Amino acid sequence: ERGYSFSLTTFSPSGKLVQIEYALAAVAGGAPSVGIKAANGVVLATEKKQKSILYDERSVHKVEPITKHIGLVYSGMGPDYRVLVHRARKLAQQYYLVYQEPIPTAQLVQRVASVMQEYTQSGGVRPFGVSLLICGWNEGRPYLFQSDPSGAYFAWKATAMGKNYVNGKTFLEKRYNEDLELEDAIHTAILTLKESFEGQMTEDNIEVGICNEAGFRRLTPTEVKDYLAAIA
Amino acid sequence: TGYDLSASTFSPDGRVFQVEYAMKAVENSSTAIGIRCKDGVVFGVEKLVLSKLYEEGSNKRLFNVDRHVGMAVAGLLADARSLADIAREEASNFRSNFGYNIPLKHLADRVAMYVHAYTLYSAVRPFGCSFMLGSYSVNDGAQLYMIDPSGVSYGYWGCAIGKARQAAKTEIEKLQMKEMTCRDIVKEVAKIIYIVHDEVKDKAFELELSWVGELTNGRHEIVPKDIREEAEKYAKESLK
Amino acid sequence: SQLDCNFLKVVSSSIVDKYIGESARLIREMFNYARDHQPCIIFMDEIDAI
Amino acid sequence: SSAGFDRHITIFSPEGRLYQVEYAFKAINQGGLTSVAVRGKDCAVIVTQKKVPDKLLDSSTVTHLFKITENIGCVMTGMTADSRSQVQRARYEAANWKYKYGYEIPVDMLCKRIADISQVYTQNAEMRPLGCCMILIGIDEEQGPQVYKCDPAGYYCGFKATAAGVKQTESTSFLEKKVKKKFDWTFEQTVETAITCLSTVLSIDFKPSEIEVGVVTVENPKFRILTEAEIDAHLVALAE
Amino acid sequence: NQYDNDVTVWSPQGRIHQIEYAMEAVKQGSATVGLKSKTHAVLVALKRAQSELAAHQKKILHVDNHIGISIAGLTADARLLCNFMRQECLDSRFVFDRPLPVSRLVSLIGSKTQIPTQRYGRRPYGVGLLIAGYDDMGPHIFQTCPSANYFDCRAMSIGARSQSARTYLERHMSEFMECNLNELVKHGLRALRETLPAEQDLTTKNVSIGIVGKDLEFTIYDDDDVSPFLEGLEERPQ
Amino acid sequence: CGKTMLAKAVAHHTTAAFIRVVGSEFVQKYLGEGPRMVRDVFRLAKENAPAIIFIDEIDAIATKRFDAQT
Amino acid sequence: KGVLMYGPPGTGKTLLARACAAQTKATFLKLAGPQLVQMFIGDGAKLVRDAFALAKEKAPSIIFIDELDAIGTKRFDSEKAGDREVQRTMLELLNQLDGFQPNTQVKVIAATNRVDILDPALLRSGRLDRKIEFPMPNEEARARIM
Ligand SMILES: Nc1ncnc2c1ncn2[C@@H]1O[C@H](COP(=O)(O)OP(=O)(O)OP(=O)(O)O)[C@@H](O)[C@H]1O
Ligand SMILES: Nc1ncnc2c1ncn2[C@@H]1O[C@H](COP(=O)(O)OP(=O)(O)O)[C@@H](O)[C@H]1O
Ligand SMILES: [Mg+2]
Ligand SMILES: [Mg+2]
Repeated sequence: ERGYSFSLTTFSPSGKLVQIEYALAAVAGGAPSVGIKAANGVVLATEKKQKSILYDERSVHKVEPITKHIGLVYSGMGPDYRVLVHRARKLAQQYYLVYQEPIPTAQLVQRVASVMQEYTQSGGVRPFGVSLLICGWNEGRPYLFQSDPSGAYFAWKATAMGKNYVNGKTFLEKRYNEDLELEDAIHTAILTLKESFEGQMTEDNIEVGICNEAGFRRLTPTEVKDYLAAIA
Repeated sequence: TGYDLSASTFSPDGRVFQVEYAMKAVENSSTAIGIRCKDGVVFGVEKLVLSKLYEEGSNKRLFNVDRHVGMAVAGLLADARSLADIAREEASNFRSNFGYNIPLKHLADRVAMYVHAYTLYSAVRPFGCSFMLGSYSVNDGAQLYMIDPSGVSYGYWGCAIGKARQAAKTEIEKLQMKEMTCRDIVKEVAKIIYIVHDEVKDKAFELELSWVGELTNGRHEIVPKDIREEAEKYAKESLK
Repeated sequence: SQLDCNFLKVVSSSIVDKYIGESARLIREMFNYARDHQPCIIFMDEIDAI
Repeated sequence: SSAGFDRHITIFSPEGRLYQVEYAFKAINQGGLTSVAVRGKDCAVIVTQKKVPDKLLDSSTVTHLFKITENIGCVMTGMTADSRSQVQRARYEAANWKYKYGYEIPVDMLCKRIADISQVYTQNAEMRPLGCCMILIGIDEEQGPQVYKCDPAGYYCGFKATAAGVKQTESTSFLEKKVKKKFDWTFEQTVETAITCLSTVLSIDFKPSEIEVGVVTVENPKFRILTEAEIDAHLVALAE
Repeated sequence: NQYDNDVTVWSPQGRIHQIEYAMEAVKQGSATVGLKSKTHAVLVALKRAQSELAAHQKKILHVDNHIGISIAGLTADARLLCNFMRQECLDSRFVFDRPLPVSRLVSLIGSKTQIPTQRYGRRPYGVGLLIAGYDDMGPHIFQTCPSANYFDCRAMSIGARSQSARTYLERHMSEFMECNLNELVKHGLRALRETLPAEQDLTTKNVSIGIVGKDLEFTIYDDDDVSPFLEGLEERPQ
Repeated sequence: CGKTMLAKAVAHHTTAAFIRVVGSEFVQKYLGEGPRMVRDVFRLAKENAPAIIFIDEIDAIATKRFDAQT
Repeated sequence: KGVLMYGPPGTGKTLLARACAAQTKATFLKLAGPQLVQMFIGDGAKLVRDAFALAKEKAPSIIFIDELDAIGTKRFDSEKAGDREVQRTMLELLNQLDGFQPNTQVKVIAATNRVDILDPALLRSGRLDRKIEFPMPNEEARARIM
């Protein structure tokens, strides 16, 4: 068949793109997630509750790696996330086949956010309903970036996305400083996800991934139980 | 309203009306029945004589797809012979690529996916035709399928499509198609479509029958004149 | 068909009329009749009117 | 809660919802059907009912169980025309895995490719997003049996017990009380606890002519469909 | 009526209104009558004009040496199917070196005109083709319609005020399969005087006759050679 | 949420007079009954005691919209 | 008990009802649709039970309701607004026809030309039993009509 070839996103007479403003409403109703960088690595932590006891929690993953040293979480709707993961998996390869080098984390966000802007102007498509948090340690210094469905991006020290994100940002502002280790940032990322979870925060209700200079990796539920123990 | 203009929109209770509106157009075409016997399939179509000016043998609602596969249609006749062209063309690609005659479980699968493909987009409409496919093979026996405008197909021991659908298939299950050969079936096919369509609605009508099986040596063709005259001899004994 | 004296079926449309307080006087004076006949069942068919 | 054409095509509501997808979830419920899948310690069982309302219909052509690959079977709910089209894709995607990569596709990678295709329908404002569901079973090496569901929104997850259809919530409430007491599960107990799921939700207590059961086990990894005779063996043992 | 806009949209009753409106276009053009014997196929048309000094619009066209057609509707879509008609006849003559049979020609038209009756933003062809020709089976009279539904017939009439012509053809079609070319034509000419007001009938400049015949190539007769056929008719009874 | 319940417990441990009215009985049939029915509640709350007035379902009385035609 | 005729608006529905008024010598009683709508509350409800009590008195009697979609419009849930007083006259017409204390003395003939508007509570099986439709005249009936 064919497409529509006309933009269904227009300017309001008040000068606001209304469909992007509605896509941020779907982002705010997602699962809460926080991200903190502190002086040797970045901590990405999310909140994953299955609806019932029938679900296999070891089947899907919120925290995904992009390369050896770049991880990526979200807070939005599910099926839109897996599309731009597989897009960003590919974009890290065409950088590598040209330059023979792992991609900088800044240049990935240059190209992932260019996809999302291109997708909110072209013909016959609704914009994405996810916001991202991207970590990585390129040339020693770590990085923590946040995109949005409009296609912009920022450079955060610590931020929260999802439900009650305006309460997490007040909580992180009274908590974060310049000087923390990675294991301290893990402890304050669980302390800010406890603001909005249910009563039981077990080893499988959350999912944590870290970066070092050793590279991105994702925590197994063994040591996640040890971090969840002696917390709060 | 507004939820029923395109075929790309669901309703607020979750169904597509453009397919349901095209299903309603089938019950203004008249009646096509087809049952399979023990060793073959017999079609049957009663044909309305609209005026005297048309010629006996016009505008046949009973096609011939392949050498062994037959089609009896019911619906908007322009879409009937358009679906008959792709089914006639689909069997030609099977023999050219795979060497042998197409089976019915594959043929009705390829056609129904072609019919289903127009129930998805706003650029095209659903077809306004329902039709039957029947054949006979020496390695598979008799087969009988039927396709709605949505794209759903099933097997049947006997089916009916047209105006009076339930009023036709009520008397089909009075028969015993498991054991009868395709000779006495021909008299019983005609009889159940004389009791339908009272003479108040139509003045006069035309019988048209079809026929396949190993008695026809696998090839699909029309009945001879003398056999359908025996069924038309077996017409006016339903007044008792 | 079990009580016959202290069973109250109500159509839930006879209880409304165009006067000022006569619609709510019945609901007072049905349940005042209900306490006076202590084993009793109130039945209220088609309450969507009221 | 609505502004623009958000009731008609797949764009965002002012509340962040989008209604054409959640209209399509209750297009599954119009089939009048309910299927149950249960994962065991060394096996995987799909059970579902079949409702044949006619004697004139061939009862061997109404199977909602489909064989995708040699070791992968599935059950289909929702409307029939969209479900059979989605089986045709899954047969095609598994063959391209073997041709490109040289080994048998894992059952979670196949469910990912189906959910990625279904994502695009709710991603363009032109297509109708295929109102039917998807449940797969299969044996994986160093994983054992595993069960997956794919919905018409593009979501998927691995389950341990699965219900889909009209009586989905009543069946899952029955199964979650069954699994959390954590009895060990043999082969026949998973067959017993799956039949007694939809026998107590639907309250039927049937004979073996109305249901159909596919199974896979790590001694015979071929997806196989049970004969009605051996269905009756499990059924009379269920009535102690 | 929001169900009355595009060809794609079905009615809730199940009748696509854009097809039914193209039937109104063929009812606007002037009448024409075709009929056949055992060995001949004759179609007779009735022209119209705008002023008395403008010429009359012709309707009978020559497709091939054994096939001729007659149009009714808008003339621009008539030439669009006519140039498709001529092209499909001479390439079959180019490939197989044989006259293309008539019953196999019309099924190409029915597949041609069905395509724009299903797409989006595509009108139907408003046209009224009556086709007369020769197979190896003798004469054939075919009519079409913008619903892409062609009809096999033995005598038909289409155009403005054509129901009165059909009633004449029904009560005389027992005589048609016997007569020669002479009173086969003036059987059809008595149908065109039926479909007129009661004062003007056949003044030798608004009528045309085309015959294909068993040893006769398709021939169009115009406004002088009509006069041998046109003489020998009785006066209108009143 | 214990709206009617908490009023029951206050009336049980009070030492004051408790005056308990339902707020849909001021709509009597005869005109002028209601305004007489309002003002003798508080007069009874005056003469009797340092008392407590409890009015329930004020929505039967205090609304927003009116219509001076009926 | 209870017949319903429907279809396109010019097929002849009143014409059967005016025919039956001339044939049987019973107590014929006719109604307009919007006649059972009153400004004050409960008067359209009172007007229904007065009519069926009158046809209760003349014990051979049949009752006719024309344009039933005036009052029998489908119920709906909404806040802030919406008519309610029309449903009360409908919900007694459900009950005073059929339900508690039924009778076999009066017969209802109802006629509308649109069906999808109507409440399914009045199309159950017991309230309006035989739902016949009136198709447009095919060919031969038009030769008989004119
Ligand atoms: N400690 C408690 N807190 C809240 N509710 C209670 C408690 N104990 C009992 N209840 C229940 O709450 C019910 C409601 O009491 P009450 O009528 O005071 O609530 P309410 O807010 O007035 O509701 P409504 O306004 O609808 O009457 C009681 O019938 C009782 O069964
Ligand atoms: N034989 C007939 N069949 C159908 N309609 C007829 C016949 N004879 C007369 N009529 C016309 O049908 C009309 C009946 O109106 P009707 O269709 O009942 O209105 P409505 O259905 O909108 O109440 C009369 O005006 C009458 O002139
Ligand atoms: Mg209370
Ligand atoms: Mg009327």
